[PDB]
Amino acid sequence: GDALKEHASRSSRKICTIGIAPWGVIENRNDLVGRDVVAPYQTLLNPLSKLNVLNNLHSHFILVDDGTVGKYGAEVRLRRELEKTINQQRIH
Amino acid sequence: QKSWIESTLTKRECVYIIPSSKDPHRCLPGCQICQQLVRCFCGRLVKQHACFTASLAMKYSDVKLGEHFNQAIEEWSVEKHTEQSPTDAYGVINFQGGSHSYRAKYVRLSYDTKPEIILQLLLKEWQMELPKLVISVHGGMQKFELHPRIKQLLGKGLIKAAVTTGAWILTGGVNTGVAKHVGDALKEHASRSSRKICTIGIAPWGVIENRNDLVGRDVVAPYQTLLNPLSKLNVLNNLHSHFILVDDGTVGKYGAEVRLRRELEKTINQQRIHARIGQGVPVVALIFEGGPNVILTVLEYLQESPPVPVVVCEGTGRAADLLAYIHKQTEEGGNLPDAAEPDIISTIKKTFNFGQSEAVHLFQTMMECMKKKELITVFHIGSEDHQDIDVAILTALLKGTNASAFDQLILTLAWDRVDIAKNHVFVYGQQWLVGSLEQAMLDALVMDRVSFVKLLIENGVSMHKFLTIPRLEELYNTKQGPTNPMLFHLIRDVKQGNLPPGYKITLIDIGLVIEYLMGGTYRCTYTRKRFRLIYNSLETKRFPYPLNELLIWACLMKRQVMARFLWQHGEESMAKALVACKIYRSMAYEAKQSDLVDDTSEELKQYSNDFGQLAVELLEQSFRQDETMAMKLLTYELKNWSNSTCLKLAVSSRLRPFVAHTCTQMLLSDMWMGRLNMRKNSWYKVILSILVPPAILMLEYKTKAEMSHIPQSQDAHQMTMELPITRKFYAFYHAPIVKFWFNTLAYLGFLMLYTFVVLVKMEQLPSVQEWIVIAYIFTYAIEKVREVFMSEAGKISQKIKVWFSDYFNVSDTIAIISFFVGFGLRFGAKWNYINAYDNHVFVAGRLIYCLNIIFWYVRLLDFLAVNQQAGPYVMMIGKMVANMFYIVVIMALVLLSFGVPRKAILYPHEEPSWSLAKDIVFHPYWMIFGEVYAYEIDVCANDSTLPTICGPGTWLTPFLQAVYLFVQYIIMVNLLIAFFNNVYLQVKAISNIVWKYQRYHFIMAYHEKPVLPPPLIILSHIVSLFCCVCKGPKLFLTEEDQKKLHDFEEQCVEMYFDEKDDKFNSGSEERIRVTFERVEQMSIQIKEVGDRVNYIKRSLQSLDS
Ligand SMILES: CCCCCCCC/C=C/CCCCCCCC(=O)O[C@@H](COC(=O)CCCCCCCCCCCCCCC)COP(=O)([O-])OCC[N+](C)(C)C
Ligand SMILES: CCCCCCCC/C=C/CCCCCCCC(=O)O[C@@H](COC(=O)CCCCCCCCCCCCCCC)COP(=O)([O-])OCC[N+](C)(C)C
Ligand SMILES: CCCCCCCC/C=C/CCCCCCCC(=O)O[C@@H](COC(=O)CCCCCCCCCCCCCCC)COP(=O)([O-])OCC[N+](C)(C)C
Ligand SMILES: CCCCCCCC/C=C/CCCCCCCC(=O)O[C@@H](COC(=O)CCCCCCCCCCCCCCC)COP(=O)([O-])OCC[N+](C)(C)C
Ligand SMILES: CCCCCCCC/C=C\CCCCCCCC(=O)O[C@@H](COC(=O)CCCCCCCCCCCCCCC)COP(=O)([O-])OCC[N+](C)(C)C
Ligand SMILES: CCCCCCCC/C=C\CCCCCCCC(=O)O[C@@H](COC(=O)CCCCCCCCCCCCCCC)COP(=O)([O-])OCC[N+](C)(C)C
Ligand SMILES: CCCCCCCC/C=C\CCCCCCCC(=O)O[C@@H](COC(=O)CCCCCCCCCCCCCCC)COP(=O)([O-])OCC[N+](C)(C)C
Ligand SMILES: CCCCCCCC/C=C\CCCCCCCC(=O)O[C@@H](COC(=O)CCCCCCCCCCCCCCC)COP(=O)([O-])OCC[N+](C)(C)C
Ligand SMILES: CCCCCCCC/C=C\CCCCCCCC(=O)O[C@@H](COC(=O)CCCCCCCCCCCCCCC)COP(=O)([O-])OCC[N+](C)(C)C
Ligand SMILES: CCCCCCCC/C=C\CCCCCCCC(=O)O[C@@H](COC(=O)CCCCCCCCCCCCCCC)COP(=O)([O-])OCC[N+](C)(C)C
Ligand SMILES: C[C@@H]1CC[C@@]2(OC1)O[C@H]1C[C@H]3[C@@H]4CC=C5C[C@@H](OCCC(CO)CO)CC[C@]5(C)[C@H]4CC[C@]3(C)[C@H]1[C@@H]2C
Ligand SMILES: CC(C)CCC[C@@H](C)[C@H]1CC[C@H]2[C@@H]3CC=C4C[C@@H](O)CC[C@]4(C)[C@H]3CC[C@]12C
Ligand SMILES: [Ca+2]
Repeated sequence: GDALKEHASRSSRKICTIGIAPWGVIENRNDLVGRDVVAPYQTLLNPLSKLNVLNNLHSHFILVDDGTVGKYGAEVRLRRELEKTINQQRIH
Repeated sequence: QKSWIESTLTKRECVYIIPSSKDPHRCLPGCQICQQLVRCFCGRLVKQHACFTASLAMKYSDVKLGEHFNQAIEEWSVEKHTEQSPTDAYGVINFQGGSHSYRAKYVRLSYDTKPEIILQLLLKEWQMELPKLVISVHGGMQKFELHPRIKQLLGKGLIKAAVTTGAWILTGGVNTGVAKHVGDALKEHASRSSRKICTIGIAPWGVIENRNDLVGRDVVAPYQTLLNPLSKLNVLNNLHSHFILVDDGTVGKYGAEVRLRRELEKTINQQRIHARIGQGVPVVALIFEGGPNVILTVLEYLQESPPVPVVVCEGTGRAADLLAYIHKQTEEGGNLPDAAEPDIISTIKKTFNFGQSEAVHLFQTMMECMKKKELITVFHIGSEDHQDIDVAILTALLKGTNASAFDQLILTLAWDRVDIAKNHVFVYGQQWLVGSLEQAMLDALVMDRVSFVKLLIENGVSMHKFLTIPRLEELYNTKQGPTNPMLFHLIRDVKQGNLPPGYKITLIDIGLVIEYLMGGTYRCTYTRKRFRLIYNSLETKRFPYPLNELLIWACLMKRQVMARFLWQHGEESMAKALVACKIYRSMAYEAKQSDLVDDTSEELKQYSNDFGQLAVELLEQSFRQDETMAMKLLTYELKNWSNSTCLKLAVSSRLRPFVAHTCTQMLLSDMWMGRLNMRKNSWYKVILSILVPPAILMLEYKTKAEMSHIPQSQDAHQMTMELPITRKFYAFYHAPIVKFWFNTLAYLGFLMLYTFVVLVKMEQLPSVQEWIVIAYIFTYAIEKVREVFMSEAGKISQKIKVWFSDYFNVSDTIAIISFFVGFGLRFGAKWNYINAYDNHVFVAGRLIYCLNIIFWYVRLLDFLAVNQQAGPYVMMIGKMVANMFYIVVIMALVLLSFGVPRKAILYPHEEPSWSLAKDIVFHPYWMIFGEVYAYEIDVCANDSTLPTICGPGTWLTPFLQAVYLFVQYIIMVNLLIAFFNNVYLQVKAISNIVWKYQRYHFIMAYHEKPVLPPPLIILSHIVSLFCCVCKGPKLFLTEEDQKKLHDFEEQCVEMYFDEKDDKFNSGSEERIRVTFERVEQMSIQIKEVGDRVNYIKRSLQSLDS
């Protein structure tokens, strides 16, 4: 993200950054809920928390869910899927 | 006394005289050389006192008969034995240097002065602003010269941390060592910080040269820079701007002001740095190349309420370098390794020979110091160690108080030092409280600190959660920053004139101002019902678009730099730029329409014309990207701006470069067409289809998808859902192009008839032509009445004043009023039946017709001004008539300078007659147009046609007329040619823009007009009154097209700011100047790597050993 911010506005609408995050370690988790919304979000890192906030410059998010907070190991397989399904498409 | 000083401050006079060592120097007679020598325990000899207790006492012996019992010799304490008396030295010294008469303010006070009194003198009398920092420099004296680089760095850094933090560099004053280096540092970086750094040297009245000269109550007292060839005494230094000349005794005794400096290092600490900030004014200590008693003074600081920290400058000298090494080689906060006393005390020994008796006594003054390392700072010169002392000094007061970062931040906010906040306060690991950055934001917005508002947003402050009602009320009700003093004159003019003394402004009162400055039908978010309820009751108190409420705030408070910040933030950029242009333009008009010392209108109109240009430059950016969506950007309803329109806001501010922009002119071209494609149709076929109705159904219309960027009427948009026959006629007759040509043919047919009625015999009753002609003008007038009612702002007087500002609409009222006078006299008149024109009511009626028709030919220039080529010539004619006025007044004077002598010389025998006002003006005017009256010149000639006018003096007139025409034709007509040639291009450029601008009001007037021209219009009028007692254009987007448009807006603002920097950065002026600055930095480094390698080649023969 910081790398994007240091070289943004020349590659802005050219680089698509998909973070595949779990629905576990995710802050303002209840806020992201809401079907088809312009849902809000913050950048004030929760003074006490071990939890993690989504990052500023990522343009897309795959918020996998199996359980709850913690359990930051259920999206690893899905990332692998998208690392495969793109491989089967012809580049041109 | 006419000086606050004299009533308040004093001096010290050693009233009481005491022996010296008691040895009369030599020379046997002792009684009188006792007078010659004996330095009082004061320190000045008996006769230097001149005191009144001691003036008429030397006659006997002096004070104190005889030996006075050795005990009582040890009793002179100035308190009992030295008197406080009115000042005698306060004024302005003057230094003799190159082009700088450097001034100061000496005071000469007693050391007993209350510390309150001092700060008062400094602030009110010397009119100094309370500092944001105090850099008290403590070092050693006569420290010859620092190394060249280390003088450069301590000379740039002290100046940079004092010019940016408005600081008071407290000094010693003596031109030796510290004050000597401070002063030279000032001189090497003066004239950028000249009237910003206030340097107060607190010097004693002891070691001071030309001491007797500084005496003199309220003087411009002189002073020198020629260092007394023999003297150990010290001279005040050139660049110190103020002086506190403490006095207790005499020369020597350079230790009685040390306590007073400490007072001023305290009294400033108890003042609040800013009206909004609770922190006290900081105080720092700067040690460079000190002394033996420095490390003592250092100790005192770090043991007080609160610990004044210390910034030491190693690499300069002895005490600093000593203090450098010792605290550097210290434990984390404590003792040392296996006893380091052997080297330390040896190190202390060489600077100062002490020798284990008190070289240990230093180790105690040298232990509690290094034990307080957290409060001590050191600038390691030559190691990029915080980038001259400006970082280090300012940093010293943030790291060394174990303070909250709230207070550490706010100090940077009062200092206006964003880099020190972003590099030392917003550093990783920092942990903030719930709403502490908010309180910093509120202070930054009020204090107009844009660069911290940027930072606090960039870190995490959301202006959605931040900005609330009771807060945004405060922001209007502040006096702690740059203010618009007219915002009260406006809030007065809307609230009936009554402002109580308190009157805390309300947002509802601001809404009333924004309605008044934006004019027309504007309804702000604050004046609505839904806000007047939530407001008086007091997420809901949080505004949905906060950066649109603050853009207005920054503008109403005349804060452009904050306005030009908050505008880039948020959405609806082009809209906000045209609002602001309108707010500043109305703020400017109400500033000129008012009485005030600072007009503040050339400031506001420039502010208006700055945002007006932002809108044009974003329109040109959107137009170069997509033309169809850019036209949609001109006509979408805004919904946060009173359902208004970016074009409507530009027309509201007469922002001609936006309406004359090719995008609007092309949308205007497409609204003129209507549903008709005039790219695959011709004007022949539009006229033909008006006269041949069924030819409407053989011409090319436009699809619904070629009409999406075009604002439409509802009924027009309801016939884009289906083209059938009756729909195809509704598309023709309601096009503004068709309403035009359908009115021109009626108007041209109207003049053809009214020309006929006026050239042909006019009988008793009006002919069928003249009835058709009256009907037109009658109904044409009903239309103009309807235009005025159905116009704009509901105030009847406003609609009036707008419509009577156009040239031809004034002509229309004279033309309509004059016609019905003439018809009243024509039709209302008793026909004579012998011969017409024996009735003068009838004649007067006709002659009004014959003159009224001139209005109606000239009105064809309004129809011809619809062409892109013709219309700018029509507007041009009038701009030139106004500009040629004064040339034509001179031509009218040369006329009368000739006609009056001529008529007088040629007609001497005339009684007073109105024919004398014609004959002085008639022939001389027709001469301007080539009629020479050849056979009336020289009336005594044989070919003369005025042979009876020959008489005395008439031979003068041909000479007079020769001069006359030379002036009029050879000078004045050709001066007027020359006028036009040299004003053509700029009136033609203005007239093209005024033409393009008025093409809005014209095209948009032909959407509202009925379909039928002014004879048959009455049907359309009646039908519109039927459906009034029985029952403009808008841009309709579906919700996905609004999405695609807000994207296009955002994407084009990004490309605008991106391409603005990419051009600035890619310019030779920018590439030469950054190249310039890099070659500087390199050259410095090349003569340092060049130095290191010179310290390597020495290490070829040393390693050889
Ligand atoms: C943007 C839109 C703006 C609108 C602006 C509109 C402004 C309109 C402005 C209007 C101003 C009108 C001024 C008219 C002047 C009349 C004077 C006159 O002729 O007097 C003569 C006729 O006197 C009569 O009494 C005649 C009566 C029969 C004829 C009817 C008059 C029609 C008036 C027209 C109505 C116009 C309808 C207006 C419709 C709009 C008197 O002369 P006399 O008879 O020889 O001598 C009498 C003396 N004796 C008795 C001793 C013999
Ligand atoms: C619709 C009817 C059109 C017919 C044309 C009528 C004239 C059209 C007029 C257009 C614009 C010019 C200014 C307005 C004129 C009015 C008086 C005036 O301003 O006086 C000026 C002083 O002038 C004098 O004191 C001398 C006037 C003597 C009058 C002699 C008339 C002789 C013939 C000549 C007439 C024959 C016609 C000449 C046409 C070329 C004061 O002006 P100002 O304070 O310096 O202000 C200038 C503008 N400013 C405010 C931006 C600075
Ligand atoms: C923005 C523009 C505004 C205008 C500004 C300029 C002011 C214009 C004003 C000018 C002054 C005019 C004064 C007229 C005097 C009275 C005339 C009269 O009563 O009857 C005369 C009217 O009939 C005519 O034929 C003469 C009308 C004058 C025409 C003007 C032509 C010169 C242009 C002028 C322009 C240059 C001006 C230079 C500067 C001064 C007829 O003849 P008489 O003998 O007088 O009387 C009848 C007797 N008889 C039957 C025996 C014949
Ligand atoms: C380039 C060519 C020129 C050569 C140079 C030499 C110059 C030659 C001049 C010579 C002067 C003599 C001429 C007049 C002859 C005698 C008297 C006479 O007949 O008078 C006549 C008029 O004329 C006068 O009454 C006087 C005219 C004087 C003006 C001459 C112009 C001065 C030079 C230039 C001035 C420019 C400015 C100067 C500054 C630069 C009488 O005739 P009338 O008028 O028909 O009236 C008679 C009928 N009545 C009795 C009913 C009235
Ligand atoms: C308000 C909206 C108006 C719109 C128009 C609609 C209304 C127009 C419709 C009808 C109005 C006309 C009614 C005519 C009644 C008869 C008159 C009569 O007796 O004889 C006259 C006939 O008529 C003409 O010659 C026409 C007179 C007007 C001239 C202009 C016509 C064109 C303008 C309008 C149309 C063009 C469209 C313009 C578009 C480009 C003259 O007769 P004569 O033979 O010359 O006399 C012999 C002379 N002698 C005695 C010396 C021998
Ligand atoms: C102070 C006077 C009254 C106030 C007038 C103020 C102006 C008001 C405005 C308009 C006036 C209304 C129209 C004309 C009226 C004609 C009257 C007339 O006498 O006509 C005569 C002929 O002439 C006509 O019939 C002319 C018909 C054409 C009129 C043009 C509009 C038609 C378009 C349609 C669209 C809408 C048109 C309407 C829009 C307003 C017939 O009358 P008569 O008696 O048989 O003969 C004459 C007299 N005589 C007997 C002595 C020989
Ligand atoms: C709101 C706008 C302003 C309106 C102003 C008011 C307008 C109305 C004004 C006036 C009302 C009309 C007066 C009636 C006539 C009375 C005399 C009479 O009976 O007839 C006599 C008329 O003698 C004349 O001198 C007539 C002159 C009329 C023209 C003057 C008005 C010009 C208006 C300026 C233009 C303004 C245009 C609009 C500008 C925007 C003679 O005729 P007689 O009697 O049949 O017979 C002979 C008898 N006798 C020889 C013994 C005498
Ligand atoms: C029954 C009746 C039968 C039919 C009647 C027929 C009647 C004929 C009627 C009119 C004649 C003109 C026809 C040409 C039109 C060309 C096209 C056009 O629109 O051009 C322009 C004219 O725009 C106007 O508004 C012109 C108005 C003309 C009226 C003034 C008359 C002058 C008289 C004074 C002279 C005195 C002498 C008068 C004689 C005594 C506008 O176009 P534009 O804005 O440039 O838009 C195109 C831009 N583009 C090129 C980029 C795409
Ligand atoms: C009988 C029939 C004759 C022929 C009919 C001809 C019909 C007419 C033909 C063409 C008309 C031209 C169209 C005008 C276009 C709009 C201009 C406008 O609004 O105002 C313009 C000014 O004001 C004027 O220009 C006033 C109108 C000028 C007409 C000239 C009359 C001169 C005659 C009188 C002398 C006669 C001497 C003799 C006296 C007896 C705009 O000016 P500006 O610069 O934008 O702003 C002004 C402010 N400033 C001063 C600060 C700059
Ligand atoms: C340009 C530089 C200077 C040079 C000027 C040269 C000077 C010129 C030379 C000489 C002076 C003019 C007189 C010479 C002609 C006399 C002949 C004569 O009788 O003429 C006439 C009278 O005329 C007079 O009586 C005119 C008297 C002097 C006029 C005022 C000076 C003019 C000079 C202005 C200078 C402007 C300077 C402006 C400065 C920039 C005709 O008289 P009459 O009809 O025969 O008499 C019988 C009549 N009765 C029958 C009714 C009884
Ligand atoms: C600064 C400029 C200097 C030049 C000038 O403008 C101002 O000064 C003005 C003064 C005007 C005269 C004033 C008085 C009258 C009397 C009147 O007597 C009617 C008698 C009878 C009719 O037979 C009544 O029944 C006739 C007209 C006349 C001579 C004026 C003429 C024009 C003059 C000279 C004007 C000229 C243009
Ligand atoms: C001194 C008076 C009584 C005699 C008549 C004056 C003359 C000069 C008047 C009579 C009617 C006048 C015209 C009437 C109508 C118009 C149309 C207008 O848009 C410009 C001025 C203009 C073109 C006028 C110019 C001056 C005019 C021609
Ligand atoms: Ca000619």
